[PDB]
Parts: sequence; structure tokens; C-alpha cells
Amino acid sequence: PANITDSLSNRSLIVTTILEEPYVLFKKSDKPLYGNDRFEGYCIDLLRELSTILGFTYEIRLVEDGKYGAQDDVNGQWNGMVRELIDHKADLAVAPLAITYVREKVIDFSKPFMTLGISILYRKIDSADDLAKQTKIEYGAVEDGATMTFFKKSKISTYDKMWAFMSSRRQSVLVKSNEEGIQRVLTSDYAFLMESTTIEFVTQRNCNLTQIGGLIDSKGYGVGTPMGSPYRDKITIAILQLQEEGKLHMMKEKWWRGNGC
Ligand SMILES: *[C@H]1O[C@H](CO[C@@H]2O[C@@H](C)[C@@H](O)[C@@H](O)[C@@H]2O)[C@@H](O)[C@H](O)[C@H]1NC(C)=O
Ligand SMILES: C/C(=C/C=C/[C@@H](C)C(=O)O)[C@H]1CN[C@H](C(=O)O)[C@H]1CC(=O)O
Repeated sequence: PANITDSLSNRSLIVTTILEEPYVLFKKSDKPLYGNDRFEGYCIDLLRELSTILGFTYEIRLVEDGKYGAQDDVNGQWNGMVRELIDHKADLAVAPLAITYVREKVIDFSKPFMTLGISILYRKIDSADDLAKQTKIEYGAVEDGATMTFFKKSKISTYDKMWAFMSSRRQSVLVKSNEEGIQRVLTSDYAFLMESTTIEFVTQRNCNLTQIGGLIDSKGYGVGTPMGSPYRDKITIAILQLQEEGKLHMMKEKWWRGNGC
């Protein structure tokens, strides 16, 4: 068969990540806190877990440039965590980094540790097309993110209809981060095209916000890895193993469940 316990026991790895609730946070505390110890969140538990199985040591580092990884339109150069990996500056990228076609062409991904899809976040119409087929209520996504790239690329009529809308209204309707989008829903009359996984989080934390419709597509977040990295195939197996016993479900339950609505 294929055995993995301690399979990369000798290695010490550099993990790049980005701050995003509730995947990666700085711990709230009162003594000065140091190293890996600074951080917490779903991705942080996932790391601990993957490290226990695969037996490596690791250092967490926030992406220096502070972006996920888009390709520059003008000169076709990669930027965020995606960049960090190519220049081999990091071994692993553990974050809500969507496994994208474009991204997969320059980097290797593990199999998903979470599956999701694009959805609508509105103030408490119920279709992606209920939206595209109209003009009253404005809608948008995070600029140059996986969500946007979906519509930009889509040959399905509905989503290419919607992409035309947002493209024409680029600077008024595309936001620069999740929080900006959330706030823009609460403040204006705006439907935010957001990843279901993150909607589900804010939904049970703010009682005025709801999800409209189901999943427009389906993504996964994968552990990121330089092109052809040896470690990858192992990380995939180590993932499914956690998924198997239902640790992932429990980690999910831990950070997401809470207050209510
Ligand atoms: C495989 O995993 C375990 C391996 O433990 C030790 O460390 C690894 C890196 C190898 O070098 C190996 O020689 C050592 O024994 C085993 O303890 C375990 O029985 C194996 N699991 C299965 C079910 O195949
Ligand atoms: C929260 C988020 C922000 C992305 C911001 C872009 C502008 C970037 O900094 O590269 C990511 C996380 N998952 C999606 C992705 O992998 O691209 C994206 C969220 C989204 O597009 O809805």
C-alpha cells in the first residue's frame, strides 16, 4: 500500500498564510506571544493536525505582500502566496486559497480540505439569475479573486451576463476584501458575491445578513505547494485521513458554530 506516518519527519517547513477570519487569526492575549504560538484558527489547527500525522516542523509566516495570488494583467506575473511558492520562498500555503485552473497552471495544490462555492450575501429575489436579470439592486465581488475570475471566465450565459454588468461598473461595484463587501451590504443596497464557506460564518454572527440561493459553482480550498513539490501527495492523504475520522468536520464545527439566528 502506502504509509505516511512520520514520512517527512526530517523536514522543517516554512508555511506562508494570510490573515482571514476564521481561518487564521492572531491570538488575543496579554503576555507577549511568539512564533507559531501567535496564531490560531481553522487553518492553524489543520496545520497542527497535518504536522502530527506527517511529523514535520513548521514556521508560519504571513504573506509578505499580503495577497492571495493573482496574475498581473499587464506583465503576467504572479503576486501573493502563489508567488511566494514559485520563488520557493515557502513550502506550503495554508489559507482559504481557492484551487483555480489559472492557479493550478503555475502551482501544485493538494486535494481540498474544504469544499465550497460562490453564493449571495444580502441583507435579511433568490437566484443568481434573479439578480442578473435585473438592474435595481447592485451586486459585485472581490476584485481579481476566485469569485470574480469565475464570471470573467464563464461561458455560461447567466454568469457572463453578470460579468458584463460588473465589468462595466468595475470601480463602483467590485470591492477589495470580504469585510469591505460585508459592510457594503449592510450600508447600501447590494448583493455580495461571496464564498459560501465565509457566508456561513458571518451569517451566524450577524443576524441581519442572509444567504440567497444555493451554490453558483463548486470550489475547494487546497493546501498550496510549489510546482511538483514532493510533499503534496502526502498532504492529500493526510487530509483525507482527518476527513475520514471526522476531525475536519469538528474543526469546522469549532470555529463556525456559535451565537446563532
Ligand atoms: C507505517 O508508519 C509507522 C512508521 O514508523 C516509523 O517511521 C517511519 C518514517 C518509517 O521510517 C518506519 O520505518 C518507522 O517504523 C509504523 O509504525 C506503522 O506500523 C506503519 N503503518 C502502517 C499501517 O502501514
Ligand atoms: C478572501 C479572498 C480575498 C482575495 C483577495 C484578492 C484581491 C487578493 O488579495 O489576491 C480570497 C479567499 N478565497 C478566494 C480566492 O482564493 O481567490 C478569495 C475570495 C473571493 O474571491 O470571494
